[PDB]
Amino acid sequence: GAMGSMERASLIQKAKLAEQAERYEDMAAFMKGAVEKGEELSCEERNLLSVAYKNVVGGQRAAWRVLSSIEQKSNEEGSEEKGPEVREYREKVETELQGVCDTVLGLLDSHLIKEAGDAESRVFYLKMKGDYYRYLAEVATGDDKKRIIDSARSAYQEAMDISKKEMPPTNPIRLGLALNFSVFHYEIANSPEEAISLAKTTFDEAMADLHTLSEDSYKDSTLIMQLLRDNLTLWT
Amino acid sequence: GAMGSMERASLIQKAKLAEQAERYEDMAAFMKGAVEKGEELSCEERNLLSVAYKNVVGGQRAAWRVLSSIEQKSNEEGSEEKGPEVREYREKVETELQGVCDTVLGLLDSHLIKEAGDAESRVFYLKMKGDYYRYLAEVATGDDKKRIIDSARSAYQEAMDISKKEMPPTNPIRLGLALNFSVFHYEIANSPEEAISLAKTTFDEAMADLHTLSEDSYKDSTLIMQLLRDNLTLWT
Amino acid sequence: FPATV
Amino acid sequence: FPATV
Ligand SMILES: *CC(=O)N1CCC2(CC1)CC(CNC(=O)C1(Nc3ccc(Cl)cc3)CCOCC1)C2
Ligand SMILES: *CC(=O)N1CCC2(CC1)CC(CNC(=O)C1(Nc3ccc(Cl)cc3)CCOCC1)C2
Ligand SMILES: [Mg+2]
Ligand SMILES: [Mg+2]
Ligand SMILES: [Mg+2]
Ligand SMILES: [Mg+2]
Ligand SMILES: [Mg+2]
Ligand SMILES: [Mg+2]
Repeated sequence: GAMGSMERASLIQKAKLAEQAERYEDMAAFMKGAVEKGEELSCEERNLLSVAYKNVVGGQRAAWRVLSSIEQKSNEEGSEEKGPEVREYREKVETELQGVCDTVLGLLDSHLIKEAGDAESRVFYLKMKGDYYRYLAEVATGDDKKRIIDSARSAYQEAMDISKKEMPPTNPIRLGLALNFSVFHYEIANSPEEAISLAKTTFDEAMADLHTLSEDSYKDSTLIMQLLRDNLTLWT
Repeated sequence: GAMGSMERASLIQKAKLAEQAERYEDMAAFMKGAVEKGEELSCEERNLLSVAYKNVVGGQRAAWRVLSSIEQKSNEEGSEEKGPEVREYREKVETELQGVCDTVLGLLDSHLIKEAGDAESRVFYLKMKGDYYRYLAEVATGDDKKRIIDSARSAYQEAMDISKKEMPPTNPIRLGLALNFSVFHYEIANSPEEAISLAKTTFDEAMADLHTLSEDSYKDSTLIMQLLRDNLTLWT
Repeated sequence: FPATV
Repeated sequence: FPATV
């Protein structure tokens, strides 16, 4: 890889600079290079990796949704035939999105997950695996769609099982995982009741554990709890 | 070029889709491909070209400013030595920015300007030439800095001369050219009085010609007049 | 669209 | 920074 010649520490330094400059593609390339050094990532480093790729794929997803909407309107009754261009460009953006997802999943599989022994690292990586299979699922229309959905479900489920055993109900990683798995249920698995149940139970169990926290931990946990409440409000 | 196999009309169609999806890099690549077909551009096509590259380089400039600021702070008294990384990454972004500028200038020189015979097309392209030399000037520190600044000035000046002879004082292209040349004077040429004089004279001459316009033309012209006033307010 | 982190 | 178009 093109980052092979750069020091791990320099790659991390530059990822931070890229974040400040809102250069998320660069940020992702630097973090990829860092991961490929083969050493485990710290908490802060894991965050840099996730931030970088979340922003890159987030932009791709937004673009894909715009194009998909235009494409769907083109195939409505009375719509004038404008040729293959809308499909082609949606496919281009889709292929790019899929490439990014495959890249992240690749890093997780080679070899971040297998070396992650602590609850916080293993849950975070499995959450990421769930997320990037969920993004693949959003654009999937073929033979492997069900298997993609199951790959997301399986990753989220393992993360859930570990998080329930090893982390307090207010742990931001546990909360973020639950938030996202709940969205998976609602948007991907056609299981809105599972989504609502998970969001509510997660919220209520966290509420009950807030008394144990410092002011700073309270702020962290309640921020994500509000997102759970936001989704519940949207869905009920 | 990679767009060599795609129809001119399809490239234009996709540039419009890219704009809707806020995919300005794609938009620029499509418009580059369109230009390289060798046919003159229409008014709408010229706008698509300018929008695409303005957004791409605009993002680069914002990033470069963030990095340059961090770099300047690193070289202040008492600042801890963090190594070559800040300079390296600023240089990376700079080199990319310069590449985009060279690409646009290349298109203008081969062969958009030489075939632009109408006032509106020739002024618009020369304005662009001024702009992309101005962006080069923003990052220039070497032997050729003065020549870069002069290349910008020369392009803006020719555009000014044509616009004064061939276009009404309210013409949005004439107004936009004047706006930008005024900023060139203030930010690049160390000539704030020239900048203020140009902004004021342009504003006042446009005001006097507003009576000749339709409602829609009035809206177009006054929008850019407000930008002139905004700059004057900033500078006085 | 719903919130995710 | 000043306005340009
Ligand atoms: C120890 C470890 O692995 N960590 C990585 C994950 C954390 C804790 C440390 C850093 C991240 C901070 N982010 C947020 O608080 C927040 N986004 C996320 C993102 C992902 C997860 Cl799993 C939780 C929270 C910032 C944006 O608002 C929501 C919270 C947690
Ligand atoms: C005929 C021709 O060559 N045209 C190209 C330039 C125009 C007119 C047609 C299209 C563009 C529309 N843009 C704006 O009105 C505005 N930005 C610009 C950009 C560049 C110039 Cl030279 C003028 C105005 C949109 C954003 O707000 C400012 C006006 C003019
Ligand atoms: Mg080393
Ligand atoms: Mg496809
Ligand atoms: Mg349950
Ligand atoms: Mg053809
Ligand atoms: Mg340089
Ligand atoms: Mg004068």
